Amino acid sequence: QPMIYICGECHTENEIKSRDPIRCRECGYRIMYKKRTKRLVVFDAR
Amino acid sequence: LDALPRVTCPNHPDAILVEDYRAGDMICPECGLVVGDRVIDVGSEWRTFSNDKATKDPSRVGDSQNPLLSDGDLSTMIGKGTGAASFDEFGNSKYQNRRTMSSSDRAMMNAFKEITTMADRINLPRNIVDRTNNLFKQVYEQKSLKGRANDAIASACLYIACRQEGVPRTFKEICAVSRISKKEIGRCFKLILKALETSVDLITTGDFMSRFCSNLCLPKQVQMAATHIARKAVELDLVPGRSPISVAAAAIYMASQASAEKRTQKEIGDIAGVADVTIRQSYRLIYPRAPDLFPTDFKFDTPVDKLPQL
Amino acid sequence: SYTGYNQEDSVIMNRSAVDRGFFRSVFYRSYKEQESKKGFDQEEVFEKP
Amino acid sequence: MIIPVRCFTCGKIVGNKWEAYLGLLQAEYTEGDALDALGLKRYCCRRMLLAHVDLIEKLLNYAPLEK
Ligand SMILES: [Zn+2]
Ligand SMILES: [Zn+2]
Ligand SMILES: [Zn+2]
Repeated sequence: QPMIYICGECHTENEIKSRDPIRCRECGYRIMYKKRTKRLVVFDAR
Repeated sequence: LDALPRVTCPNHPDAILVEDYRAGDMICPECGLVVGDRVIDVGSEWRTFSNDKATKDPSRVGDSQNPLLSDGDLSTMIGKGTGAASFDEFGNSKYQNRRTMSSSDRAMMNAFKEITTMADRINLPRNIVDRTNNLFKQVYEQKSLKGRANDAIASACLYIACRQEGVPRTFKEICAVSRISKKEIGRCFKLILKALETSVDLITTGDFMSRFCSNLCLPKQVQMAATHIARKAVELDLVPGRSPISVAAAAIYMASQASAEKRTQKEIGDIAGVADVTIRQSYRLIYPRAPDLFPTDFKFDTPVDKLPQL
Repeated sequence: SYTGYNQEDSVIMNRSAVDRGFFRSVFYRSYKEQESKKGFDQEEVFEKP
Repeated sequence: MIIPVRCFTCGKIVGNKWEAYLGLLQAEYTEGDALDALGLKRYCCRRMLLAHVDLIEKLLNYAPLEK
């Protein structure tokens, strides 16, 4: 299963999902930012 | 009471003994079970230095010393300053002189000092320095190559650490920040490889194409093309009798002359370190297939039908 | 003065106003963690314990 | 960060009257008249809008709404 990993500015998935070093293909940045969970939460409008 | 490793449950042999940190208690799930003389790990506990001046830490009854580089820690130090009484009674030496401690290893520490100097002179990461220091201690402890120049051994360790982390430096580069000869670093390199019975990956064009194109202020797109030029060149097996560094240099030149930047052979020579005659020969060898080597998405400035010859 | 729940350096504050978001705030704490190599023969690893 | 739905003190909805207000001030330099036309009688409802600062506008300007 993928661990996505949107990167800064390029606005695309890094896609890295393994032990290999973090660095976004095409885009020269090396900061990542793990993507939101698909798992549902909930918020009360109170 | 010697029979434990966490076991003393009265009615039944242990299966698990969970640590309920907040209660200060040891619990045994399938029954009820406390048994504990609790320690959340004495290292968090003594850490009651906080609101009081912590920048200086008066509480530090425990220095780190960093033993995993060394082995034998000895004693504290002393030094001058109350104004005096502290005899010299007649001569000019208050109290007494300090004393050396670890001399057999002082040149190991002296090696660690040289590795960091070398390391900073080419802006290496601490992670490389930490691998380098580690390799060295391993080579030192085996005492298999004690005869060799200690500085040559440190320099070779630095080269290995750099290649293992997947960002190799050339033998030419490590020699530059050192006083040891290229031949001797290379020789020590092989011997260390024999000493640790270990191996490293084989360098590729890609591992150096980045740094060079970068230091020449070349555009990102041109760097990309050169990479592709390099990769394909190796794929078409156009250079069976050539080193990958020289081929990398020749790709950089071809790219640069195919763009508006056009770095001179002497300049490329100057960053790469190889002789500019070596590039010229390598270029002459790849020139017959230049059309096929460029990326189809590359924005051409001067077409290959107008690419110069030298 | 009212019902004295405001005596001496306290205040009676309007609850429906705090419902309609009066002075509400957000709080952020950033925790940071490092993967230290830490020398000779040990290693830290980011993984599922 | 954008004008709140309903004034704190009482409840009268007030976010709806923000866009209208910037238009009135552009038309006329009559803050008194502007607040009046919008119907913000009592001053609690008035302080709400009169004292707001729309930080959102500067905040939106960063390119990375992507992180
Ligand atoms: Zn990126
Ligand atoms: Zn039990
Ligand atoms: Zn109101």
